[PDB]
Amino acid sequence: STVTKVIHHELEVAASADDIWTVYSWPGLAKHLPDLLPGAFEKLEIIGDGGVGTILDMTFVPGEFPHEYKEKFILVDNEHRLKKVQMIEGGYLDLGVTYYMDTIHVVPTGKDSCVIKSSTEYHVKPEFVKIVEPLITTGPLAAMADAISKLVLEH
Ligand SMILES: COc1ccc(CCNCCc2ccc(O)c(O)c2)cc1
Repeated sequence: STVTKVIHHELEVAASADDIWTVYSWPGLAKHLPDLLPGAFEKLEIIGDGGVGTILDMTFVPGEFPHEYKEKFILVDNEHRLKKVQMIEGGYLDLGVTYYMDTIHVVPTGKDSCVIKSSTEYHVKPEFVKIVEPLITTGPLAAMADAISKLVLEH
């Protein structure tokens, strides 16, 4: 057995869903993640063209937990503006977690408005629930949402 946990974040953004989705689905996004989020990375290696199936090997500078993990783009759905990115090696998988999936859904609210609905689902062995609970937060998805919003809006 494992236990399933799901955590959620929303950001309202004063830009269209189309504009926001342009950035989340840009095939160059992975390779530019260090520009988008400066000072995070020690190393970033990308296998793939940025579309579905791309693997990102991410190593973070000392003092960051986790230190390294591999991520894979599982879904990049233009019709529903839905992105799924799986932690496939390392990271929380070395802390009793057997499944880790980030979902990002860009939902239109108005002509020039949308909500970025980010969530994390993980499956954890029961004896590890207490250990991973404070470590797995929406922090990284909220950081990405904040930075994408700012990149679209700010002049
Ligand atoms: C420094 O920036 C980071 C951004 C996000 C994370 C969490 C893992 N990423 C989950 C969603 C995601 C990851 C990579 C992508 O290229 C992407 O488009 C979407 C880590 C670091």
